[PDB]
Amino acid sequence: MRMDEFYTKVYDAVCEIPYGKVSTYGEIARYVGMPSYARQVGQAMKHLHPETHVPWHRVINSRGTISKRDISAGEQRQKDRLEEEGVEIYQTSLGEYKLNLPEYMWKP
DNA sequence: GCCATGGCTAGTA
DNA sequence: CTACTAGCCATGG
Repeated sequence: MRMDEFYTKVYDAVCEIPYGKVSTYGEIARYVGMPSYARQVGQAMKHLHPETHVPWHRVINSRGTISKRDISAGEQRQKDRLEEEGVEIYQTSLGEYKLNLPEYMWKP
């Protein structure tokens, strides 16, 4: 399965997720049948054009945190796009962001 | 061939 | 609960 294919398959999927609900890199990685590949899922979400009509924000790590991203300081962007979804978000004095996973976790 | 680098994850302290 | 190691694997220099 050549890249671009995979790239599509993933996208088709993140359009599948419902408002408010969410998934992780781990999970989409296996959903499309390519489990060893979340790494390449962050990868796919990075490759997105910002004014995309895709729930790029509804995908976090398995720890149920927001990931770093660096070259988009406004990784923060991902948060508020989600409070615009009814999801309560906090942190630690580690000052990350976290959430009640098995609640909002997208169970298909 | 080499390395290093990511929006990762799971295991094990 | 954090904290660190190992694997993981595309992309680019």
